[PDB]
Amino acid sequence: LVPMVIEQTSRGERSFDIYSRLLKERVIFLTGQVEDHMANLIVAQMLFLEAENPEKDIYLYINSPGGVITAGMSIYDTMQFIKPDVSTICMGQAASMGAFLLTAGAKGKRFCLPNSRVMIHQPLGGYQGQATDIEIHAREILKVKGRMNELMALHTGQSLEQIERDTERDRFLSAPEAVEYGLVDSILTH
Amino acid sequence: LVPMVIEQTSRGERSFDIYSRLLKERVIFLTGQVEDHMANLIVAQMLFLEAENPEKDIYLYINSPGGVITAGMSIYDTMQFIKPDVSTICMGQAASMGAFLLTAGAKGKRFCLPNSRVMIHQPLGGYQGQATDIEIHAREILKVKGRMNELMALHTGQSLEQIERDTERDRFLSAPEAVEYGLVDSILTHR
Amino acid sequence: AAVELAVKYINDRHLPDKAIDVIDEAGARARLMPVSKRKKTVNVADIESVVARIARIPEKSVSQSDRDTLKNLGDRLKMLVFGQDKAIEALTEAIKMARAGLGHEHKPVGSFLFAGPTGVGKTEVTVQLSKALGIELLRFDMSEYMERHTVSRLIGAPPGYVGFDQGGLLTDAVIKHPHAVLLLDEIEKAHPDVFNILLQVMDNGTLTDNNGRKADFRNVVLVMTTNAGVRETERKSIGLIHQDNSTDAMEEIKKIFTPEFRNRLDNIIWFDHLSTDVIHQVVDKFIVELQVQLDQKGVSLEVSQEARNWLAEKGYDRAMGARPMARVIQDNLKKPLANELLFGSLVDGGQVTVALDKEKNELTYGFQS
Amino acid sequence: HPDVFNILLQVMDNGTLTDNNGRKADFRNVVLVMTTNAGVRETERKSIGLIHQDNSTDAMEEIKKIFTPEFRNRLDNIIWFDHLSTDVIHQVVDKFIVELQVQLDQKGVSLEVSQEARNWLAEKGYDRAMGARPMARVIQDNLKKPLANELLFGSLVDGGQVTVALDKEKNELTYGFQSA
Amino acid sequence: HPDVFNILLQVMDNGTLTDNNGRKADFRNVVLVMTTNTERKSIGLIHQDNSTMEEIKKIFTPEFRNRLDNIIWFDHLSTDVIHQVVDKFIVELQVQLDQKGVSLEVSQEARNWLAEKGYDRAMGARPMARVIQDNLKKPLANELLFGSLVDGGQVTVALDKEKNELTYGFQS
Ligand SMILES: Nc1ncnc2c1ncn2[C@@H]1O[C@H](COP(=O)(O)OP(=O)(O)OP(O)(O)=S)[C@@H](O)[C@H]1O
Ligand SMILES: [Mg+2]
Repeated sequence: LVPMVIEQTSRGERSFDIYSRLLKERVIFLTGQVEDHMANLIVAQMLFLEAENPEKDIYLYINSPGGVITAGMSIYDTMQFIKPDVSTICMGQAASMGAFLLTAGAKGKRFCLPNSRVMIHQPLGGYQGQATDIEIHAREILKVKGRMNELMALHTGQSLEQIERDTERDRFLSAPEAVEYGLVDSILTH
Repeated sequence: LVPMVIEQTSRGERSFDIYSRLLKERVIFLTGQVEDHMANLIVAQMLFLEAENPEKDIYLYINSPGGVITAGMSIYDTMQFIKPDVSTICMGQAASMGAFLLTAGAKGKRFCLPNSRVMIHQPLGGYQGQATDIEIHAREILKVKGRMNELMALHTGQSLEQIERDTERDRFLSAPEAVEYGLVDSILTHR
Repeated sequence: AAVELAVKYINDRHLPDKAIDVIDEAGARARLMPVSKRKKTVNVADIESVVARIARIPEKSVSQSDRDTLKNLGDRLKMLVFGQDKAIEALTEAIKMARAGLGHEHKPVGSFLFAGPTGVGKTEVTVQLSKALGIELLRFDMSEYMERHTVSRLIGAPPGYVGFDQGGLLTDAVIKHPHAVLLLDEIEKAHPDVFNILLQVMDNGTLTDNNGRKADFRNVVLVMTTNAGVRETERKSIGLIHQDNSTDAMEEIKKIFTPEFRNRLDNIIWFDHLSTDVIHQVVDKFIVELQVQLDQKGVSLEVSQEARNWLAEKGYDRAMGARPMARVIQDNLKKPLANELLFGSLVDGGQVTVALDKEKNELTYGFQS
Repeated sequence: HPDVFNILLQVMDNGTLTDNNGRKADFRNVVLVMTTNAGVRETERKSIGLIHQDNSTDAMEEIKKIFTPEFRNRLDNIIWFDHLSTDVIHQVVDKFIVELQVQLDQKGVSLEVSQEARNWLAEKGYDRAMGARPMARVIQDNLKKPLANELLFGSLVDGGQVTVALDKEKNELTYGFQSA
Repeated sequence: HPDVFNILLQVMDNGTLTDNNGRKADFRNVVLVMTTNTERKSIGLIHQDNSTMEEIKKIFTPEFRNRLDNIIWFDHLSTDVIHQVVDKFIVELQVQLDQKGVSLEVSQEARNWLAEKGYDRAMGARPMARVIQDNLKKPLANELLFGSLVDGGQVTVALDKEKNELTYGFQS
């Protein structure tokens, strides 16, 4: 159940869901494992907000533990295309795709909470079967990692060699240390 | 839970969901595995938008990981039958059935985002039973894959032989490669 | 001429009586006419003037003073209503056609629907037209008719009811003022059933009240300003790929108005958003009005060119139009002068001036005596 | 109001209407003609499907839902007016021009319109939904507006033969004014 | 109701209204004043304060606000100001009581309790009038008429900390 909040208007009060009223204020929330339906839902919200206002920033709260990589790419390609800068405020955990989504955020508007934690590791698409088919599948995952790492380094600016070395094994970064690494430009506290 | 997106009109405020609000602008959404029940919904949206404005261009966002082949044919035939040109913008992923719909989009209106992918492969339909039933069933699946190459070749413009050779083993594609391969025409213009 | 003109214009009397009085009224007018012995004969020109007075309608043959006024009617209006030239063109052409004699014998002089963004000058052009032509303006606010049963005041209540004796407003107004301008502001706000009355008004130029009397709308200009246009000015599409939106725009009015009502409209004028250059002219008009009011007391106000440009930009609004300019002109220019005029140097002020300081970012009001 | 339709029932069947004072009217020699617009909207509707549909019967079904059966059962006939075709619209242009000439006859100016110009006017103003009303407006803008400016302030102040034609190169009307 | 706002819009825009009898109501010489502003306690386990530029924009359409000449704002009654407001009632009663011939010895000590009891943050000073109506008027009224203070009277006020009520002293 979602609480219904009335939004005062000159015509009169109209009841709306808590998420609905937040969307009216350019606030979009993200949570749960990334899914095609979930990714497409956040995509429709981004497009509607851009048409409503093409300048005001659209907030994007990421509190997800990671999900399918392919689903996440749709969100990333929709965020870059839209003219308004996305404010990727990380309010909690941020797995591989979680880190990728917040890093895609426009520079100068990315914020992080004091006690948030961003976990970055490599993608895992392990499949078992005939060696012939695995070759193409094996080639594909590296290409996504290379493409993601290339785009990731473009946003952050760190050396590609260092990023792959670190991303080979699971890495945990604190909110203070995250800004040092360049994941988030600033921290929001007050 | 679907978010609500209030709209303003002289008659009053017509509250609507996000999917229905975008549908008023001819933006159809194809999400998840294709199936007999979701295809019926997509074709229904195309028919309604066709009567409203024939001149306007429809927009289909394909973000599906593949589904039953039979359901996909219904969506493709509807798109070609309607006069309005269907613009297929690949978002996130384009599996065999998703790619088929992406190719079906009118020439000059097909676009692919920078990080989207396009995977094509041979049908994986299987049947178990008596040898006589398998023989007739085997003919149908072979006729379907072959039919797919002919229709795909028509839109893409490639030769039947290369498509058949390419589909022998699982293959993936990138966003710029799709334009070269003929699945689409050009990357979506940056705005 | 008398018999034909009377039936064409005089509709409240029968042919033998109305025709005979025209002849009798013409001779009587001729009796006091020979100030210089001009009593030779009564011609057709005299019959047209006497009938024009009985029915209170402009004479058939346009004079040479009425003719001169219609030549520069559009130019005279542009001096007070800047922009929207096509609106003036349609109004001026219709008035010229009806006087020349090419008008519709069973329809009003003009039936023009005005739409567009708020504050673009819809009621001003109508009010200025009435003042320019010396025509009594009949103003009916359609905001008092937000219910289906409000039409009882336009044509009157039926017999046997509380309002039978009082009569209708619109019918009596046109009967008292045969030659007038009809303005229905915010027509869309009115109930959809009020449009049905206007149908016969525009098609046959006749309306019947509860008393059986027929109102003549052939010599009245019907203008119905609406705010529908403001809704489609956004031209925004919720999609990854944008669209022109030209065809959908301006089609909402067809949904709220039956095609019957629109099919009999002479034209559907659209008011474009005020241009930035036009805002400067509007400021000059307001300042001129303030100067005239001040000139009655004897004070003379002078505004620097730089102040006008900054003042216009301060109150420039596309959505709200030039309505905000009234507030900023009152709050900034008029309010400082109120205290001085009542008690101060401006009691008998002369050669007053005003200006602005760029670094200060505010106005500078000076006074002299 | 639909209830008002009931008043006409006795008129169309008994042929008499009684007033407040008890006086009985006689409508035996009265041609009762009622004009309505009921099915125009339903016919304008467009089907939504692969195969299109016919909405000819929708026009009459709407009328049946507005007027009571006891009202329509005593009507002598229900004539369905049909949209004005391009051919009849051409004739309508001639009718309006004839009316314009009668107005112009009083002023003493005789207008002449070339057949080519008439066809051009018909195409510009031919709208099935709006019928013949736009023809008046098209003629009004093209012919009445220039004449009015000239009449009150130019060559046509006095009676003078005027002519109209069409420029094929520019596809626009050409007016010629003669003063005599 | 929104229809009533339209009526006021026509007034502020043209300065005239039309009666249902055909009359014309002249508004060109009327000062139009619109006043805008909860009694129920907070619906929570622990009660909380219910005290309440963008608020007007939300509750009023721009077409109505844009027609206003100037929107005047009124400030919440300060604690210091409240002491001045209660003084007006005491002096008002004094001039009223002067016609009878008595002088109230009341000082700021009495007004201290009356202030908090009379003034409420939400209700404001509306109960203030009722406070004097019963606390200060009713007790004196009975003694003034029984004959003790009819031919001239002297009154006073006494507030005890423990009693937490306003006592009175009568002399003549
Ligand atoms: N084009 C213009 N030229 C001159 N003055 C203008 C113009 N547009 C607006 N104004 C001024 O601003 C006022 C606007 O009020 P109206 O004439 O009623 O027009 P309006 O605000 O468009 O009408 P509504 O509100 O849409 S019925 C005018 O009376 C003028 O004082
Ligand atoms: Mg107005």
